[PDB]
Amino acid sequence: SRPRDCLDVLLSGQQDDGVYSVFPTHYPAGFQVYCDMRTDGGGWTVFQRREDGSVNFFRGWDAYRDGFGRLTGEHWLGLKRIHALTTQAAYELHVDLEDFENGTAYARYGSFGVGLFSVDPEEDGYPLTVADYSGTAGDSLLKHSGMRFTTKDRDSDHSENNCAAFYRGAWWYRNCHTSNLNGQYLRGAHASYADGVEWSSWTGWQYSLKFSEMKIRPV
Amino acid sequence: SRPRDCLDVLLSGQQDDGVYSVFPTHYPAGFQVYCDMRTDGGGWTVFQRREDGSVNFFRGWDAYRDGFGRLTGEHWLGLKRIHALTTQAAYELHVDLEDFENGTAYARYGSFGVGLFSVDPEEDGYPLTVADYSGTAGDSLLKHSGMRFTTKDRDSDHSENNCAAFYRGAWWYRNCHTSNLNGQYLRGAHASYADGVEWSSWTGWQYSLKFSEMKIRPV
Amino acid sequence: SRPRDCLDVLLSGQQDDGVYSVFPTHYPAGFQVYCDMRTDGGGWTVFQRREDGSVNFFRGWDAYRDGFGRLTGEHWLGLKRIHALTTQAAYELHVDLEDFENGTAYARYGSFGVGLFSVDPEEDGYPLTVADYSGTAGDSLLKHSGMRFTTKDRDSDHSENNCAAFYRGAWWYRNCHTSNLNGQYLRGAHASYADGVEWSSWTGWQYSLKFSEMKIRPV
Amino acid sequence: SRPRDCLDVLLSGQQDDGVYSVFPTHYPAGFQVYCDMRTDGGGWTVFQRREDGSVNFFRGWDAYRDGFGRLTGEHWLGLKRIHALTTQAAYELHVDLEDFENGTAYARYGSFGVGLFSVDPEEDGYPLTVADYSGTAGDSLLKHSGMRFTTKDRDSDHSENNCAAFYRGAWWYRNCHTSNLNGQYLRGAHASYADGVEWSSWTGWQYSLKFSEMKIRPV
Ligand SMILES: *[C@@H]1O[C@H](CO[C@@H]2O[C@@H](C)[C@@H](O)[C@@H](O)[C@@H]2O)[C@@H](O[C@@H]2O[C@H](CO)[C@@H](O)[C@H](O)[C@H]2NC(C)=O)[C@H](O[C@@H]2O[C@@H](C)[C@@H](O)[C@@H](O)[C@@H]2O)[C@H]1NC(C)=O
Ligand SMILES: *[C@@H]1O[C@H](CO[C@@H]2O[C@@H](C)[C@@H](O)[C@@H](O)[C@@H]2O)[C@@H](O[C@@H]2O[C@H](CO)[C@@H](O)[C@H](O)[C@H]2NC(C)=O)[C@H](O[C@@H]2O[C@@H](C)[C@@H](O)[C@@H](O)[C@@H]2O)[C@H]1NC(C)=O
Ligand SMILES: *[C@@H]1O[C@H](CO[C@@H]2O[C@@H](C)[C@@H](O)[C@@H](O)[C@@H]2O)[C@@H](O[C@@H]2O[C@H](CO)[C@@H](O)[C@H](O)[C@H]2NC(C)=O)[C@H](O[C@@H]2O[C@@H](C)[C@@H](O)[C@@H](O)[C@@H]2O)[C@H]1NC(C)=O
Ligand SMILES: *[C@@H]1O[C@H](CO[C@@H]2O[C@@H](C)[C@@H](O)[C@@H](O)[C@@H]2O)[C@@H](O[C@@H]2O[C@H](CO)[C@@H](O)[C@H](O)[C@H]2NC(C)=O)[C@H](O[C@@H]2O[C@@H](C)[C@@H](O)[C@@H](O)[C@@H]2O)[C@H]1NC(C)=O
Ligand SMILES: CC(=O)N[C@@H]1[C@@H](O)[C@H](O)[C@@H](CO)O[C@H]1O
Ligand SMILES: CC(=O)N[C@@H]1[C@@H](O)[C@H](O)[C@@H](CO)O[C@H]1O
Ligand SMILES: CC(=O)N[C@@H]1[C@@H](O)[C@H](O)[C@@H](CO)O[C@H]1O
Ligand SMILES: CC(=O)N[C@@H]1[C@@H](O)[C@H](O)[C@@H](CO)O[C@H]1O
Ligand SMILES: [Ca+2]
Ligand SMILES: [Ca+2]
Ligand SMILES: [Ca+2]
Ligand SMILES: [Ca+2]
Repeated sequence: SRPRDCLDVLLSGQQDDGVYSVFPTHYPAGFQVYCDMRTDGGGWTVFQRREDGSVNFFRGWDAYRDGFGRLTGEHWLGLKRIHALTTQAAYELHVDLEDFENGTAYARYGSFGVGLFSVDPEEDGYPLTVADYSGTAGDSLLKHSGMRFTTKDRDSDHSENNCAAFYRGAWWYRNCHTSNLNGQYLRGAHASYADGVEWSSWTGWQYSLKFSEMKIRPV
Repeated sequence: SRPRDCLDVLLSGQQDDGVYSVFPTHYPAGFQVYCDMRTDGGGWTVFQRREDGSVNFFRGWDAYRDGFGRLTGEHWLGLKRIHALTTQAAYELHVDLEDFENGTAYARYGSFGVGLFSVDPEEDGYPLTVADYSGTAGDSLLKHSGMRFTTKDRDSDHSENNCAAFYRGAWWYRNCHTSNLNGQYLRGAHASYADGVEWSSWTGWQYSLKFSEMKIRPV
Repeated sequence: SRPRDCLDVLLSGQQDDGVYSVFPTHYPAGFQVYCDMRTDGGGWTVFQRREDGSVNFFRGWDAYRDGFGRLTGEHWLGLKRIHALTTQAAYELHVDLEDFENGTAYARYGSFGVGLFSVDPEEDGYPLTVADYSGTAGDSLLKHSGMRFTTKDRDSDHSENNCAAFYRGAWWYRNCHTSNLNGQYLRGAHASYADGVEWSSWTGWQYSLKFSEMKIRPV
Repeated sequence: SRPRDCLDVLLSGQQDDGVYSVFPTHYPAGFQVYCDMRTDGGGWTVFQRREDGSVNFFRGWDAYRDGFGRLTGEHWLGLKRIHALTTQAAYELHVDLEDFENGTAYARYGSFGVGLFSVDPEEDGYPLTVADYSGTAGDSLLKHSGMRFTTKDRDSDHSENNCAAFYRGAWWYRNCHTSNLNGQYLRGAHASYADGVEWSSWTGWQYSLKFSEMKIRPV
């Protein structure tokens, strides 16, 4: 009837990958999401995908809050939706990654949320909660724990510069990053420093990944 | 109780043409619509009517998003409402047309939607999905499939010009149109090129129709 | 549980005059209103009161849309709330009036609504539907039927002037009025022409009433 | 299922202090609050906490309306949420206070609300209802009864000055205050007059408290 996330959709008997309506506790109008019903038994709610560089990710605060792109392709679900999902239960984060040779790796975090205790999560800058790494890609996110979300037009980072302008993305930047999955789609090895779709622990600072998917499931 | 569209209203036992409350999945406050309970067994939700040129259709982005006119007369329901309806199920589109001699034709499309997989359908420009033509008016819409919605103040078309300014309407313009049902109410044959209530496949580029109704029903 | 108006509140077993929560069809968050449980058997939803000139009624479009004052005193409920109430069923309007000698009269209208078929009732200017007068005050509203709502900062009247600026109120002005219950609280007989709390059919153009209440009940 | 406040959460069988979802009558999307399940049997909804001066409370109208800080630390829940809570039932207010020596006192008010009968509580300035004092801190709030909320950028006080600018806080200021719990975190005794976290009846005009919590429970 009113699944709160893709795990409710899966447990209701929908086994196919695709677009479904979900209805978080504090977002009762609901919205549509892409559900991954295959990974480790399925029930993952996607909030980010890169796969071909068809969508501009170098967007400002309003676009990162509200979301952009298409559920069937490259997209960012919107921090207001990711907040609505991650505050309603205890969620884990799965990150799938692919290089241009179709090599793959993943990073799993047993704890993930954005603006979890923020009265105004937008004003508070949708700060990241992340813990408990396992996987094959290595950890490129724990160093971002506690950081606010920074865009080219809204600086809340630990740099004297704007990390988002500098590394051409949008992220929970410190000074500045170990990961940059909202970076420019630079298509593999690049001379420029750390300004592509980067996961430093797997492919370092000068390799823009082919594919990323960031997705959540209740623990 | 809470019909999601005019077909739910009809199947609940309301057989009369008129104004009813509907409550789409992701628009739970609901809104009122004109229901056509006669055409091909009935249950059509109207989202556009022209009949007398009493309402200005040469409106900007905000008016096309939010809707204008009156449900009992000339109106545009609003792309935010048409998105809310067409994302909740698989809908067909019916287009009724009339000339100034009370001649009539129709176009049916077995698939229709706006911003179907858009995370932010407004920013994405409420792009048209349309397929599977049958009817008597000929096809004047399939060539618009995949196009974003363009207004005089928001250009997302495939022209070096603004198609909306140029053809004095608001539509899923390419370069520029085969149909222009939101065009100026020019009252039949006109010298100006393709800037009236046009359905090119039926009455060509220099004839502004008397009546149009665009309406949807689940398949 | 969820009364849609003061008549639902009365029929649920609440007999006392006062402030209650109501939940109109298309305003499901609900809001509070003053219920008149005495007049002609009770169940009237108040949307306007004048009684002492403590509240400024010479307000702009946003205040008339959103409402102002206090439910227990002088107030205007807001055209967005009056629209939400009058579109959910067929309502009658009761107008109670008092002069400074505690003389009283009433006007009843068997049909009343604002923006009844408007797709965007705000843009359409919350046009008045009113019919079927009876009472003791005489008819000072039927001549306003079909008129849009005009404020000092939003002119939709049939005057070359702004009727709202000119008669220091906010109303469904034609050219200009027979009634002006949102006029200045001028306290009885005044030299200035028709710019007080006027009901012309009862006390003419140069008498600002002590008390007005405008209230609705389903028929 | 849908507790309206922390007392519903407690009576549903949740005995632990912490963050819970509540769903007020006229705010059905709901929001999260910190519940005090210990004080005088428990079931208190927190709307204000000071404890360490980590959060700036010298904020404007929008921040006081919308809320700021974190539920687990220093925060202000937002006047739009406090209105939604205090209009749904008859609430009492509990104020806990601590000095820098870990000395403690409390003030209890048997009646508390903000914008209780306001049609537009924001425009009306979220005016305070408070009555019926008991406790150990003395009364520093009854003199504020009937006052609108004043911020540095929105003056509704009884001073020729802006009390909020002058006493570096945000409060239901008269001319100007006996309490200032949204004042600067000045850390105990200060030379400056009445511009810290003040409760004048307990620690006078020149002592900024260590800890304050303002919280409500239905009577
Ligand atoms: C890399 O993988 C791409 C995705 O292919 C799918 O996933 C693979 C892991 C595997 O399961 C495969 O069977 C799947 O089809 C490939 O693109 C796909 O290629 C197939 C033809 O084999 C084509 O029909 C699909 O449409 C296409 N998918 C997409 C999203 O483009 C890549 O294949 C290369 O590029 C293709 C466009 C095609 O030209 C093919 O001949 C190429 O090998 C895989 N390789 C690389 C280096 O990108
Ligand atoms: C064209 O059709 C208009 C709509 O008429 C209705 O639909 C028709 C298909 C048919 O079913 C008819 O019986 C319906 O009444 C006509 O306008 C209507 O005319 C009738 C009188 O016959 C009148 O009472 C209606 O109010 C009127 N409706 C509207 C919406 O105006 C046209 O009739 C012409 O114009 C009329 C205003 C009237 O003056 C009549 O004598 C005219 O023939 C039809 N013809 C044309 C060329 O427009
Ligand atoms: C006009 O009526 C006012 C309202 O009084 C109530 O309604 C009447 C129709 C009647 O049912 C009466 O019993 C009600 O009390 C009067 O004001 C009220 O006066 C009473 C004292 O009789 C007082 O206790 C109320 O608080 C007061 N109400 C309000 C809203 O002010 C008027 O009375 C005059 O003004 C009063 C303030 C008081 O001073 C009294 O002596 C005056 O006669 C009525 N007369 C006029 C000319 O205004
Ligand atoms: C004042 O009280 C602070 C809060 O302590 C808790 O509440 C007390 C009423 C009591 O129930 C106590 O058992 C609780 O722990 C103290 O801070 C706490 O101190 C403890 C060590 O005793 C420490 O483990 C806690 O993390 C700490 N809490 C917080 C919120 O900081 C104050 O203790 C002083 O400051 C501490 C940081 C620590 O250094 C301690 O040695 C100090 O005595 C209490 N005293 C004062 C003057 O502030
Ligand atoms: C992309 C980025 O922030 N890179 C590095 C950071 O990882 C490194 O630890 C630091 C050394 O001081 O220099 C930063 O520029
Ligand atoms: C209204 C409109 O866009 N008309 C035509 C289009 O249908 C035609 O195919 C093209 C030829 O290049 O010229 C455009 O102006
Ligand atoms: C307040 C107002 O509009 N008054 C009158 C109107 O009632 C009258 O019929 C008309 C005569 O032309 O003159 C208007 O000014
Ligand atoms: C902080 C504040 O408003 N303090 C005092 C007030 O309590 C006092 O009664 C008044 C004397 O006139 O002077 C004000 O400044
Ligand atoms: Ca910076
Ligand atoms: Ca163009
Ligand atoms: Ca005018
Ligand atoms: Ca002042």
